[PDB]
Amino acid sequence: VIKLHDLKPAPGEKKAKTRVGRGEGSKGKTAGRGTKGTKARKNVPVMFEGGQMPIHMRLPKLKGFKNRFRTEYQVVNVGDINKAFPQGGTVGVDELVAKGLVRKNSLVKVLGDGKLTVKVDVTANKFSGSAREAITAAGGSATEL
Amino acid sequence: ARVKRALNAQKKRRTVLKASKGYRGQRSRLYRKAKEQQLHSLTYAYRDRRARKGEFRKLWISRINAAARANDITYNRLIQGLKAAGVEVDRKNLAELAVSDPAAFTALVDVARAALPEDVNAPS
Amino acid sequence: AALRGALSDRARNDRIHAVTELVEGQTPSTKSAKTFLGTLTENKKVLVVIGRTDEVGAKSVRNLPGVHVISPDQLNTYDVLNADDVVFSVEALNAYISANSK
Amino acid sequence: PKAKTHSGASKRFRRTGTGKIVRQKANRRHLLEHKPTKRTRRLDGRTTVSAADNSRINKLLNG
RNA sequence: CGUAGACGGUGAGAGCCCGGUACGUGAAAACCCGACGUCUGUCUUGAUGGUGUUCCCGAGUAGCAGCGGGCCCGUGGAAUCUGCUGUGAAUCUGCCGGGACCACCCGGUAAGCCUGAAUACUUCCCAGUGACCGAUAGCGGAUUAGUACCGUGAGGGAAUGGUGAAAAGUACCCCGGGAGGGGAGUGAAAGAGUACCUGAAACCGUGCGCUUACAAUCCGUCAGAGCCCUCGACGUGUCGUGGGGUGAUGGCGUGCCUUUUGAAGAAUGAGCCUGCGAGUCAGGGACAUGUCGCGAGGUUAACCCGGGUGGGGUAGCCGCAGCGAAAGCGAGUCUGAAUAGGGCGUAUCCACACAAGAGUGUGUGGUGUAGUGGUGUGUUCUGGACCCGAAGCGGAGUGA
RNA sequence: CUGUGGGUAGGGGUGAAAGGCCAAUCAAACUCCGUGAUAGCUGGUUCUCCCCGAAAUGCAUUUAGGUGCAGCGUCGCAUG
RNA sequence: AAGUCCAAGAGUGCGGCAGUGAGACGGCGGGGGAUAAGCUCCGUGCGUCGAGAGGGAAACAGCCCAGAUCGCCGGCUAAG
RNA sequence: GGCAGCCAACGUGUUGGCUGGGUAGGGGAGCGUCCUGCAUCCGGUGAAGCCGCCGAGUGAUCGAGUGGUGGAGGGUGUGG
Ligand SMILES: [Mg+2]
Ligand SMILES: [Mg+2]
Ligand SMILES: [Mg+2]
Ligand SMILES: [Mg+2]
Ligand SMILES: [Mg+2]
Ligand SMILES: [Mg+2]
Ligand SMILES: [Mg+2]
Ligand SMILES: [Mg+2]
Ligand SMILES: [Mg+2]
Ligand SMILES: [Mg+2]
Ligand SMILES: [Mg+2]
Ligand SMILES: [Mg+2]
Ligand SMILES: [Mg+2]
Ligand SMILES: [Mg+2]
Ligand SMILES: [Mg+2]
Ligand SMILES: [Mg+2]
Ligand SMILES: [Mg+2]
Ligand SMILES: [Mg+2]
Ligand SMILES: [Mg+2]
Ligand SMILES: [Mg+2]
Ligand SMILES: [Mg+2]
Ligand SMILES: [Mg+2]
Ligand SMILES: [Mg+2]
Ligand SMILES: [Mg+2]
Ligand SMILES: [Mg+2]
Ligand SMILES: [Mg+2]
Ligand SMILES: [Mg+2]
Ligand SMILES: [Mg+2]
Ligand SMILES: [Mg+2]
Ligand SMILES: [Mg+2]
Ligand SMILES: [Mg+2]
Ligand SMILES: [Mg+2]
Ligand SMILES: [Mg+2]
Ligand SMILES: [Mg+2]
Ligand SMILES: [Mg+2]
Ligand SMILES: [Mg+2]
Ligand SMILES: [Mg+2]
Ligand SMILES: [Mg+2]
Ligand SMILES: [Mg+2]
Ligand SMILES: [Mg+2]
Ligand SMILES: [Mg+2]
Ligand SMILES: [Mg+2]
Ligand SMILES: [Mg+2]
Ligand SMILES: [Mg+2]
Ligand SMILES: [Mg+2]
Ligand SMILES: [Mg+2]
Ligand SMILES: [Mg+2]
Ligand SMILES: [Mg+2]
Ligand SMILES: [Mg+2]
Ligand SMILES: [Mg+2]
Ligand SMILES: [Mg+2]
Ligand SMILES: [Mg+2]
Ligand SMILES: [Mg+2]
Ligand SMILES: [Mg+2]
Ligand SMILES: [Mg+2]
Ligand SMILES: [Mg+2]
Ligand SMILES: [Mg+2]
Ligand SMILES: [Mg+2]
Ligand SMILES: [Mg+2]
Repeated sequence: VIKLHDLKPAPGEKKAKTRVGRGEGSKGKTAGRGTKGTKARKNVPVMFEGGQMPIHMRLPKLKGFKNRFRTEYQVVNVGDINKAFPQGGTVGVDELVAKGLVRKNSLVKVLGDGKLTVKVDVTANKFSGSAREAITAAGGSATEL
Repeated sequence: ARVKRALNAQKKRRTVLKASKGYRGQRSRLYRKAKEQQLHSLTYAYRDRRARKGEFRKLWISRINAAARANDITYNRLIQGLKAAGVEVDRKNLAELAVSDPAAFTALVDVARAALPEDVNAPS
Repeated sequence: AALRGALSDRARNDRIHAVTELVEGQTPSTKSAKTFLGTLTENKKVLVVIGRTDEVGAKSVRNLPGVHVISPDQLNTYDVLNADDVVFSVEALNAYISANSK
Repeated sequence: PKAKTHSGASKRFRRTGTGKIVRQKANRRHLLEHKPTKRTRRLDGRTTVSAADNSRINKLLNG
């Protein structure tokens, strides 16, 4: 019978903490900081480079702008549709969400990467060209909502 | 969990002060001063355990030399002759023979001198 | 999973018992419960799992030194592993099985 | 408190699909008349950050 | 015995000795919460169409302009909100918002007022809790404590707990002016005597053993005569597989720390002991690395319900497709006139063709892709951020 | 000259002017608070053993007794 | 092409954690200085010290010999 | 003759080869202190603390080995 005193952490789970400044037999005296200078008593900011124009200032800003109104799509490849629906069937957004192929509230576009061997009626917000071809050529329908 | 230091702290103090019995003045009485001397004392002891081997050999050699020269042979020729005769007695026991049994030492000197080359100062 | 592991360890060692009631009627009696628990287990620490409503059973065992009383919805690894034996009211055992296995 | 990302670094560096940190090159903003097109071409486009600078830039981007 | 085995106390570990505890029970009066009346209001004719260049719909207001304030927004293309100073409208075709502005649609109806709950806090009172402190700690304050004391003043600001179960606190005698002590008593103990539990160290004595007044000593170390003590066997002392104390004399030998190219250094710090005094903690923070759960999925936040550590809670978050300034396209995409060449991307490998020996590439097939949530550790971020230390800078007061 | 009583207060007072004096403190009083001010500077940082083990160079720097990156250490993984 | 190869505890790449960025003297090749300095500034798969105890150099970080895992009242040598 | 690290060789932990000066510094493994979950044991027939003796471990240190003092708590194992 297992009791409370039988409960042990897993091998390698717990590591003893390092306690600096506790004698010369360990990390004593300077506690790993060496001697004198800024670093003996404080940390140096990551942005600082000694006065030289920092990397994050001498390089140009990346070109362009971000479109506030961008519509981004969650994507499913038809090769995933094969594995998730071996029987084929009707595959709407609800079916893709239940099958773990897309996140639940998202706009879905279907893409052509995988091979499609199964007849599928696919309903999604958008299709790639190659997705159109694979859905139709296996004898299925591609309806965009 | 506030921890008082005395229980743990006193242990090393008692050890050091026990080891420093017989020292003079502050070195027997005060932990900090006794600790300092203990550093030297154990350094000296380590060094002298090494040096002791040379010091005893020095003593044995001196005693062997006196007994050899009382038998009309120098130390260096005695050691040469004993090597040539193949006598493997070391200097600790050679000195004990020189003190405790002069007759046995004399017999060893005769063996050594016989095994010496005819002309010690000749090539080869 | 930790709770299931703890309960499985007791079950394999036959340390799980089931009972209709700790005492008969509507009057708490520590003497009755002590005798009855003595018939079930002779070990010192016992976890008694009773439904919320069974005040008379809870009160009857409450004062016994090694006995700990818990409702089945509050069942937890620490109290199971601390006990030598787990004693379930039938209602509490069924309630635990139902809430989990359904 | 949440770690704050460095504003200027996040405007100058980008991550690729595999996590490589990329940047644009300096010396292409002005004074272009005397610069041959071969020089301006070499300076065009993006480039992977040097291994020496990777660790600091990662820290600035992550927080 | 137990619906009571909470926690204390009592001459040492008490469910059954005591206060209590579980559980029950109780209020004259005052106060507080109700319910019920009185009492006070209020209402009692409403539905239903038509009709119109009719009237009304919150004015020094909105708007506008100048200078400001505040909004993610530091004057910016700067909307919305708002102060002061000018100027100053319309009553529904009205007017104000939908980030300059205009048009069109949509939303709303400014310049009148009131409004419970969910939220914040605890001087004070009641009941409890602690992998909180235990007398240099914890409040400054267990002791007359904001006292003594310091300062003209604002203001600063301490130190001091333990006899014993019970005071049974030592009658009486002796030395002494007392103080203090010695007998005698009390007590289990005065090796508990109001200087009081335990009673460490520095520091100061007395006694005994060895040693030391011809010697140049970082004070010790390794050899070591002599003496003293002790444990064995033997015999009168003498030797041993011995053990201690002291130590004539010989060799060797330049404190510790900090900081320095280099310090015994005549560089810094330390009179001595005891006690105290420095990498800590918070956050679904960041990177990495252990470990555990689940796994193409992992996980909940707030919150809800349990006297708990348990159950519930899908909003989110992180993986799952990339490329591109972006529109966008998508296992590709961007650049470009290129079916050109590059960039980035298509987990990783294996076999087979087809082109290249210009670095090998391009197609078919297979093999399949690992993340995420706890938690240990290292580093890091924002905070005092390992600890101590300025000269000085503000705000509000106190002083001739 | 002096008693008594009174008035002027901190970037302010007062000064037959010395930056004198303003409660033993004055080239800007004292007290509390912001506050554990900030110090690229000085000091300090406490138990043990086992394995490995540097640097005092280069470049840049309102930089030269500071710091960033590289060089040189160590631990892990990979490649042998 | 071989050697070393129960390892130099070697190289190379990536990642965690550093420290260091005041050097000294000696040999050899040089600048500055008066072919002065225990001077100063460079070079050197040069050395030692730094961070190295032991032996030698009377004493004597930087020269000569030699790299201390511990014990021994064994033996042989190095510089001298 | 004892200890240790790396590696090899086999075995259900021993044998062998090589290696073990070290500051800044990295990594690994431990000693002692207090408070606690659980499990056990000792204590007015004398706990802790303190002073000794006689001994012990490679180190921090240890003694559920024992005298003295003392008067109420303490030890051990495994976790936090
Ligand atoms: Mg922690
Ligand atoms: Mg150190
Ligand atoms: Mg120190
Ligand atoms: Mg220092
Ligand atoms: Mg320095
Ligand atoms: Mg430094
Ligand atoms: Mg910052
Ligand atoms: Mg020798
Ligand atoms: Mg341009
Ligand atoms: Mg051009
Ligand atoms: Mg009790
Ligand atoms: Mg209106
Ligand atoms: Mg503004
Ligand atoms: Mg508008
Ligand atoms: Mg109001
Ligand atoms: Mg005390
Ligand atoms: Mg106090
Ligand atoms: Mg004053
Ligand atoms: Mg006064
Ligand atoms: Mg007593
Ligand atoms: Mg006293
Ligand atoms: Mg006392
Ligand atoms: Mg004399
Ligand atoms: Mg002399
Ligand atoms: Mg000498
Ligand atoms: Mg100097
Ligand atoms: Mg140094
Ligand atoms: Mg000095
Ligand atoms: Mg001196
Ligand atoms: Mg100085
Ligand atoms: Mg001094
Ligand atoms: Mg200023
Ligand atoms: Mg001030
Ligand atoms: Mg006044
Ligand atoms: Mg006056
Ligand atoms: Mg003047
Ligand atoms: Mg004055
Ligand atoms: Mg000033
Ligand atoms: Mg502040
Ligand atoms: Mg400071
Ligand atoms: Mg080494
Ligand atoms: Mg500059
Ligand atoms: Mg660096
Ligand atoms: Mg420098
Ligand atoms: Mg330099
Ligand atoms: Mg140099
Ligand atoms: Mg020089
Ligand atoms: Mg060296
Ligand atoms: Mg030397
Ligand atoms: Mg010889
Ligand atoms: Mg020679
Ligand atoms: Mg071995
Ligand atoms: Mg070593
Ligand atoms: Mg060695
Ligand atoms: Mg170190
Ligand atoms: Mg202990
Ligand atoms: Mg007694
Ligand atoms: Mg205790
Ligand atoms: Mg622990």
